[PDB]
Amino acid sequence: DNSTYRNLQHHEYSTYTFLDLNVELSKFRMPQPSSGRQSPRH
Amino acid sequence: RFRGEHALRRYPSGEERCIACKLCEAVCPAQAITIEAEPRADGSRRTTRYDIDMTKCIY
Amino acid sequence: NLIEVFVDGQSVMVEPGTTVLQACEKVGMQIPRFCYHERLSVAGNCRMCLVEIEKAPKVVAACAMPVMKGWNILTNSEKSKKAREGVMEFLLANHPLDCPICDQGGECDLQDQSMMFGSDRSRFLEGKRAVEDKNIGPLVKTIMTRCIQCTRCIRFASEIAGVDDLGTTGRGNDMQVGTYIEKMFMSELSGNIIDICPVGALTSKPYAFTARPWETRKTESIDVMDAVGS
Amino acid sequence: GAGGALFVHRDTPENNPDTPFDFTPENYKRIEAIVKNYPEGHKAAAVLPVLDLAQRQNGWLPISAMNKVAEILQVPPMRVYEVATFYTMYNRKPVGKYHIQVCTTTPCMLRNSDSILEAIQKKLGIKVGETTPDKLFTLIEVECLGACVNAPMVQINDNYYEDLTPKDIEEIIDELKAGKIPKPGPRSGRFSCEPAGGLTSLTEPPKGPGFGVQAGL
Amino acid sequence: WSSTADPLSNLVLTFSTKEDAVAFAEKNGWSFDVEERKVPKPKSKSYGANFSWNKRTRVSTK
Amino acid sequence: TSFGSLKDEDRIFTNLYGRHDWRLKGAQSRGDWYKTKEILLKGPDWILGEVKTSGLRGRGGAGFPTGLKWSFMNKPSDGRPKYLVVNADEGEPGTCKDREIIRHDPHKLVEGCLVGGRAMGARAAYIYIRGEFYNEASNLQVAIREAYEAGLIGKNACGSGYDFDVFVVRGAGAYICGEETALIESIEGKQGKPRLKPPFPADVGVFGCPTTVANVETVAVSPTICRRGGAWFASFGRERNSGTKLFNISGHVNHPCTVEEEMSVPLKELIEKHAGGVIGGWDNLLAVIPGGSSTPLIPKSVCETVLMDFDALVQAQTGLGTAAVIVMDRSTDIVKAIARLIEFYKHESCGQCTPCREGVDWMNKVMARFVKGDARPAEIDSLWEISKQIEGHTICALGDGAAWPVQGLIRHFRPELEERMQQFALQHQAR
Ligand SMILES: Cc1cc2nc3c(=O)[nH]c(=O)nc-3n(C[C@H](O)[C@H](O)[C@H](O)COP(=O)(O)O)c2cc1C
Ligand code: SF4
Ligand code: SF4
Ligand code: SF4
Ligand code: SF4
Ligand code: FES
Ligand code: FES
Ligand SMILES: [Mg+2]
Repeated sequence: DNSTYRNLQHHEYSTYTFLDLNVELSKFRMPQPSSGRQSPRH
Repeated sequence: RFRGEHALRRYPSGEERCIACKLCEAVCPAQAITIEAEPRADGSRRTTRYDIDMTKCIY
Repeated sequence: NLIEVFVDGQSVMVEPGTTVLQACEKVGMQIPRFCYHERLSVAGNCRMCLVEIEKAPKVVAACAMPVMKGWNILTNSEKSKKAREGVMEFLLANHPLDCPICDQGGECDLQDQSMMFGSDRSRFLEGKRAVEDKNIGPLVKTIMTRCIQCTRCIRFASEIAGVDDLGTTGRGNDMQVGTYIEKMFMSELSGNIIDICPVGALTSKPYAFTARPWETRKTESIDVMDAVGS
Repeated sequence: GAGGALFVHRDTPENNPDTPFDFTPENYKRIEAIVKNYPEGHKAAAVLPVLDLAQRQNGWLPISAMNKVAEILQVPPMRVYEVATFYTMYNRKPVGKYHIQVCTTTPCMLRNSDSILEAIQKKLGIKVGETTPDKLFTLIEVECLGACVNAPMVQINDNYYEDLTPKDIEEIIDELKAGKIPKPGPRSGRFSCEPAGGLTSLTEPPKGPGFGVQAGL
Repeated sequence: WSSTADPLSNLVLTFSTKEDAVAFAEKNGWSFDVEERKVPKPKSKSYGANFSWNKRTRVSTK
Repeated sequence: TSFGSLKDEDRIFTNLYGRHDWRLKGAQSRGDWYKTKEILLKGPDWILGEVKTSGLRGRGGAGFPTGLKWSFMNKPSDGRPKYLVVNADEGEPGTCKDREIIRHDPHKLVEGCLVGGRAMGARAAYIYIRGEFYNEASNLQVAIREAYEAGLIGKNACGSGYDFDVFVVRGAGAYICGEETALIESIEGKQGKPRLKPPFPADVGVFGCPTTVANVETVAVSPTICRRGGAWFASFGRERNSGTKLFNISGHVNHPCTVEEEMSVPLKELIEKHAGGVIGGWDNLLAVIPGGSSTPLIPKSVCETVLMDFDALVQAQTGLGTAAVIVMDRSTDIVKAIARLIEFYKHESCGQCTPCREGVDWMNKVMARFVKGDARPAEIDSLWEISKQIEGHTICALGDGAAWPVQGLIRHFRPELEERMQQFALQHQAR
């Protein structure tokens, strides 16, 4: 039970794994706060 | 160390050593040096006028 | 209401939010500075304005530190003098030996503040850094080996002139100021970077090599190119 | 030590504002996901993620890619250039297919990291700042990579190869050039940071939920 | 060289007060024009203003 | 009283070494995500009190009371969002503990983020992870997705009515961006140059909003302290140095590793027990860096009896730092090792301050001349003085941390520098 390395899921990640996961997570997020302007240059 | 007549020197290449920095004009006790400068055709900082009044110079 | 602070033991009544540098100015003491301009934002990166507070073990940046109630500012203390000497040592350690060929000449803040607040000798026994010269148009001449990375031109460009074409590229000792591309900084307010640059990194190109500051006589007139009457 | 890479841009036929670069539709979806991680009015916070995405798509960062990121995020191109030149994970120059990065800081230097570097240089026949003639491998030195206990180690395209010996790194390079992808991790029989001799801690099974919980909590 | 015929070309006098300068000019009989001293006005400087949440004072670079 | 011999039942970071499942099922098999709703219902003041009683100090460098920090954060709102920023830019040369925590205990990290955000009244937590830790960041994102799906974070987190978001932002290469204000500047898409204090991050942080920056280890041990006591945590360790610690023993040691131990375990015991001792035995020890590159070194004389502890190491003219123990045996070039450290700091200096920028480059050149002996004995005091000029005069603490290794080398190995200078002079004197 304490002899095998179980962190083997990471020998499959590709370049876009992190960003694809970020895309998948977008629906669970909450609305972002707004500073009232579109940009500090506005 | 003797101080006689003045001269403007050159580098071994023949280029003038003076870069028109006007330190001599500033330090001259007798106000005997007059200097005017401008960028040369190759962009060098060089003098166009360098006068010494040897009747005003205190050597 | 106004709070009370002390500069070298003398009482000053200053509004909250006033900085150490401004309080010393109020009592008449001008703290040395390179990156601080009162018309621009506060950077606090040259570390030339470090002063000692009475009980603080650490020096503070006078240009960016608001005064607290009952602070004693030791403007001529041993800690402040040594801090200024160290900062000036670093600046002159990497600066180039270009004073005779530099238009900043007798009107240079590095020279004047080195004669006033720095040491008279050099401990730097290494090689210096040489920086490639950028080109930003026909008005401003850039000799960027003399830059002290005070970022006044960046702040001025951005905030005052509304042009964000200047910045710092890279990091470390090899950090450079410029555009990163061959772009000309052309604006109706472009010579003011010549004015605010404390060193000879930015110099006037029409005025190049023509005169020295002590020679010139100053006549106070007004401008007639427009109806502002500058 | 001089870096050797200049922080000014000179227009070239392969690298100029007219160089074709634009994000794929999938990458635009990813950009849209990234941008809405930050408050409204602070869209400029996405400069690092979007620039990294552009480099991930294009292999490196041309000036056209930088200008495209600036255009998408409505941020000054000089601000994008500042970020790109500041951060060392961005490739502003074309790089090899495999970017070998040998860590040479003191914890990795105490173990024979110079042997690893020399083995790589002899195996590939390149210096420590050059690319192979077939544009397949690039070799550089880097600072601490966070695997100090697994020293010496290299990173090859965001994979850590750890506890290396010259033979191990030569085998890794051989697998890379043949076509296979070597498994990341230690090559010395370890699985992770645990001591090689044997587990000196965490030998018994972990305690269950609510083991030593407080009274009220 | 640059010539002159004006004796008072390089003459500059230093006074501690406007009243002293005016009295000197009046007793020596010259005409005079007085310019009121210009001092910079106090300014509100805030480092924290560089990082405003909703105001335009937020700087794009350091 | 003696310290050490921590028990596996009392080690906080189980699943270290990755021998168990790191997913939600495995994490919940251990104590993670247990009565988190009850903790949140207890609320901010109770969590702050528990942390203050536990006496936890900052685990990512400067050891500052985390209860006091989060109390600074606990002021009433004023119409701005509130953020917890979890620092995971583990750039310190010798430190891998944050990597292990992210890679094998991501749900512990996420639960700690939720607990700290509730304590500080924060709507969101940005986890700033360094860009080389790509696989670690991906594992973290997988754990966060599992938590969102299980309802542990997000809207009505843990069924408590508290909305809390967890984002993961990947940096690029910048040991300086590891710094708190540089971390904030990096998140905002800027260069990543430290700010001046004031304003403090609790007043103007990321996006100009109140933020608290906390280390991965600190936030990860937070929920275990809340669920357990904190009288327990204070029981582990000395009086003002309480709890457990992750030590990364590396360098000239037989079995380099990452271990968890008590806060006041003696250095010699730790090395001899968890790492197999120095390579040639304890007699072969030359020097130890006990807190990563920033902290000075100590000779074998100090290492003979010294406690791997904040105050204990400060009294030895050092610091605990990140508890990254780099061991150098007698068959090493100590001058060259310190020169490589100074070169590291030269490459990682952000260049904002004249002191750090110019002086760190200057010290790099002087050390490079020292390692070959191409110097004079009168340049040792000059180097000491310029390092003293850098320290305390810089915007951030990288300037201070670039001077302490130089000071430690000068303090404990000046005869070696002088002997090397003498040998070089003799080599040149021959011709
Ligand atoms: C991974 C990491 C890297 C750090 N790097 C630096 C650094 O380069 N320079 C510095 O002055 N402080 C550095 N620090 C310390 C931070 O300024 C700050 O103490 C820490 O991020 C949060 O404090 P705390 O966790 O002790 O509460 C680092 C901290 C962490 C966690
Ligand atoms: S201006 Fe005078 S001091 Fe300067 S270089 Fe020429 S001769 Fe020498
Ligand atoms: S900028 Fe000032 S100190 Fe530097 S070379 Fe020019 S005059 Fe001399
Ligand atoms: S060019 Fe001049 S104004 Fe700009 S950062 Fe350099 S010294 Fe300052
Ligand atoms: S001390 Fe160095 S790393 Fe820190 S802000 Fe100043 S220049 Fe940057
Ligand atoms: S004038 Fe204050 S740090 Fe520059
Ligand atoms: S010193 Fe090489 S990974 Fe840290
Ligand atoms: Mg100028």
